[PDB]
Amino acid sequence: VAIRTIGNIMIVTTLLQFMFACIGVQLFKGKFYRCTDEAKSNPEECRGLFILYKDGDVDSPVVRERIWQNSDFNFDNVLSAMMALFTVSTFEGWPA
Amino acid sequence: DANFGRQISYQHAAVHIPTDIYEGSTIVLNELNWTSALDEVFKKNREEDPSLLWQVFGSATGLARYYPASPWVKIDLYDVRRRPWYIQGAASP
Ligand SMILES: *[C@@H]1O[C@H](CO)[C@@H](O[C@@H]2O[C@H](CO)[C@@H](O[C@@H]3O[C@H](CO)[C@@H](O)[C@H](O)[C@H]3NC(C)=O)[C@H](O)[C@H]2NC(C)=O)[C@H](O)[C@H]1NC(C)=O
Repeated sequence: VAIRTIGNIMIVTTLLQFMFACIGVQLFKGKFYRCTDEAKSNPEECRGLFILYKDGDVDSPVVRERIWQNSDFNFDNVLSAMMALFTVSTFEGWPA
Repeated sequence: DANFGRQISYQHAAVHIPTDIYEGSTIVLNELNWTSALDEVFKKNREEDPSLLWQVFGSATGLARYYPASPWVKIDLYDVRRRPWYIQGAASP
């Protein structure tokens, strides 16, 4: 019975989140990609192996693969935008 | 072979590509064609003077092609463009 009373609010807040997700898709569609090393800024040169310096020390290099990765929470489509926006409403990882 | 503390091959030339440089890109692959004609001159030089040591071409793209072929010597940090012999020929004091 309590759900039925609060059933009207859950329609407005779902419509509001859907519109924000559609706006968010227009803004950050595909723009959350990045390379494993912060020196390549497009998929063409984000290939092969690169030298990673552990904890910023120049005296401890290590070889790593560079992969053109995507954010776990992104705005590629409306389904991903709504899931990304739901985590924001919980105030978890929203600064990231 | 003698006067060569390693194992070498006179049939072709070896190409070194630094770790931070991805082989198979357009710049590197285009460099591997016009540098493939260097092998004939490499062999011709050695025929006239058998007592010839490493003869190497250091590219501005990064790769170094040397003759005779021999496997490269932790991780590798060699860059031909930072070598003292490359730097003196790239500019003046
Ligand atoms: C960069 O790569 C190019 C593509 O592989 C090389 O160009 C090809 O070299 C082949 C071998 O010489 C050529 O094959 C023969 O070439 C002779 C010479 O003109 C001709 O009789 C024919 O084109 C061909 N003979 C056949 C097919 O029976 C290719 O023609 C030639 N071009 C292509 C494939 O487009 C370059 O050699 C290489 N760079 C360097 C510096 O070698």
